[PDB]
Amino acid sequence: TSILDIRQGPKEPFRDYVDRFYKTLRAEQASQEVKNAATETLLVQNANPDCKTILKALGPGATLEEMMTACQGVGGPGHKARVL
Repeated sequence: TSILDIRQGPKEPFRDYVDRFYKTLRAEQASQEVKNAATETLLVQNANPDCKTILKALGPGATLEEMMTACQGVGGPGHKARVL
């Protein structure tokens, strides 16, 4: 029931992971240093390595949309497609 259990699952998307992270966070919102602590930092730290790199490239305070966008980018991406 800890935040440690909140990790970036394989078949599980980043959305479900975030939900879990915030689920546990709001399950025992507390810490020896919540202020000094950085949820986003925990999610990233408790997030896969690749995602970690993507987050590292992102910025020290990326938006949720940016975080999930980068996570979604993880692995063989696919979106862009059109002709000019």
